[PDB]
Amino acid sequence: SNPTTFSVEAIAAYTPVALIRLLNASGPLQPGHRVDIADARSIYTVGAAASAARARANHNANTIRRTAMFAETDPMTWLRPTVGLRRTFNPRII
Amino acid sequence: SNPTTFSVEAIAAYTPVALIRLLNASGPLQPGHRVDIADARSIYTVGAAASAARARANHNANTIRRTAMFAETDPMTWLRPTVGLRRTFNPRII
Amino acid sequence: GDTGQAIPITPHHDREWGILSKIYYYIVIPAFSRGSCCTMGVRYDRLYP
Amino acid sequence: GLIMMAYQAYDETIATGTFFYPVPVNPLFACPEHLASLRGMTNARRVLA
Amino acid sequence: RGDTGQAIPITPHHDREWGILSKIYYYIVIPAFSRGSCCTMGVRYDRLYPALQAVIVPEIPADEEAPTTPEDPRHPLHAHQLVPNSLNVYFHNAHLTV
Repeated sequence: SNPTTFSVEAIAAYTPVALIRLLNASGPLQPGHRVDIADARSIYTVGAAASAARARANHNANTIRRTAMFAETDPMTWLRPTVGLRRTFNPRII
Repeated sequence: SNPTTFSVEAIAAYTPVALIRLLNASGPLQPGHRVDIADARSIYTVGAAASAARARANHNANTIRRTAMFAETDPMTWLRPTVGLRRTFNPRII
Repeated sequence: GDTGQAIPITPHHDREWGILSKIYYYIVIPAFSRGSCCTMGVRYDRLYP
Repeated sequence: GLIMMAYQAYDETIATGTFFYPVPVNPLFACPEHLASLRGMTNARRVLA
Repeated sequence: RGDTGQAIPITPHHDREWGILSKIYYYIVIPAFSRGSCCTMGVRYDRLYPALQAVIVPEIPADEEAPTTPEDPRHPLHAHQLVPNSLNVYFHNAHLTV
């Protein structure tokens, strides 16, 4: 978090990027300044995806561990089934 | 129950097998260890059958004992044969 | 399986995949579209973000 | 045993190696599609006969 | 209607009608307006005869009724008993209750 210090775009920027619902990209820019650019693009998304996967963090008091969905052994298989999911229910805990 | 002491699978294992909510078969195994194996499967049998045969105990506070299923003698039958149920009534004793 | 690195590639589906896919794409699609449908490639770099 | 019409094997909800096996048996049915049994070998039995 | 003994005895079970009409769709109905889908095999008997478990619900709740309609969380066919291992999440790939 500190210091990088905060993505202003600019081309610093920093890899995480631990925000969510960011009305920042647009937002003003305004526009991008005089630097090279190339990635930039990659370092943006590679962190943006994590900043939503980490943005979940919670909602896991409402999930639901995943399961095998599909599966494979499952080191026993010999006295007990192995099959998994298709996820067409709803996980919500109320 | 004690001591056998607890089925870890392993190939001990023990005949009943007097649990409910077994997150156990899997669970980890992980996998079955270095033993010959074969039964196992049947010692698993007569015990997993007990594992809910005994685990009934309750759910007779809602029943609904059986019926003669069908009828034939039926030690009287001379003024009184029968038929055993099919009881679509939704049985809960309430 | 394990995705791994040394494990070589295997078909996801058996050969009837090829036959059914070819029949579909080369008969049913042209029969309905009647030469209006077009085939294109995507811009993943502009889609995923 | 059992009988069965047509199902799904290129494949994404159900197993192998626990509770099923081929049979081609008792003659008046015609089943083109059980392409999926028993592996480690050549290319032999679906595009030679 | 049986009681113990050693061999209970020879005469026809059911006998000679139910034999020609039911097994009389074996000649009669399926693979040709079909164009032929029904495919038959014998078994070996283990993923229903040694393995089908898991034991987790609470009772059907205490001492009342049982209508139908499908909504929200407390239950067996509910994933509070459905991740994978029982019969339950197993069970709903499609759309229904228990």
